[PDB]
Amino acid sequence: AAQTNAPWGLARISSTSPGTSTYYYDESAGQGSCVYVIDTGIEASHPEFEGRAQMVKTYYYSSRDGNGHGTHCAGTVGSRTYGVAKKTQLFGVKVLDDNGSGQYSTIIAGMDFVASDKNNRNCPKGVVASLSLGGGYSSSVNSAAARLQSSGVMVAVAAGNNNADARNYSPASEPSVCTVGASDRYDRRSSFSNYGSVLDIFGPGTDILSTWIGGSTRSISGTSMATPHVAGLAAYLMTLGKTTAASACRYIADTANKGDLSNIPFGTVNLLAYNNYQA
Amino acid sequence: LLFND
Ligand SMILES: [Ca+2]
Repeated sequence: AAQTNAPWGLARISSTSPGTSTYYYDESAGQGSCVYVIDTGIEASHPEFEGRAQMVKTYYYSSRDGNGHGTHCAGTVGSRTYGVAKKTQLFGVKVLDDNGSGQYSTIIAGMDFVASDKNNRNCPKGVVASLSLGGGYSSSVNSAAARLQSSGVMVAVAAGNNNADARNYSPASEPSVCTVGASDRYDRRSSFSNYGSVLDIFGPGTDILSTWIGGSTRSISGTSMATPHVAGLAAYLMTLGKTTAASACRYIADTANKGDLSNIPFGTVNLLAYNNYQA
Repeated sequence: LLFND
């Protein structure tokens, strides 16, 4: 399948070179997989989700996304127009408030929740969790991410936007999950992206168009935007049977575009997520 | 510029 005039990030993950505008992908499109977006929530009623999104848990007064961040990230995973895996099932877990903040205890609870909840859902091709959030180092937060991964969920987390070594941030610094940095449309490391030996992979993160609240769209930037590209790619690859939750991060790194990025500090991987689609 | 870590 091909989507013409796609958002640049979708085109980038299906090409070996920058500058293209068509997103090429297998029609299976992640059908049969499930992705939990752990964030400010998801505006499930947005037409772009086609009834494939559902809120399953909130830690606040409402399950509504009053911020937009979660809806944007969810759109990059699996909306019709802006998504990588256009037929996946999305589940929203609201661990961040409408200002985009949240306590570590709540974020941990949300991870533990997904590890259990996935056992109540029909996701025959596998389960992914996308965490576009983080803060200063916490061994407890790292442990929660490690448990989630251990339970059989492909965990993708943002590296962070401090232009610093991600070793000092969580859950970015947990080695067992897939830690995602951001790149721009000219194949440079995004100016705000964290880096360091704990990164596993880069994905598009600057000027990413996706869904927003009130049935709208907008372009924003961050490692928060790169993370759902990788999460969606994992769901997509799982549905194709190329990899499993335990090994998807490694498979994505193995099959990545290598050496294409500029402004990567020595010691950080130069690997850009790539779907290897051949018609 | 954050949309985060
Ligand atoms: Ca890792």
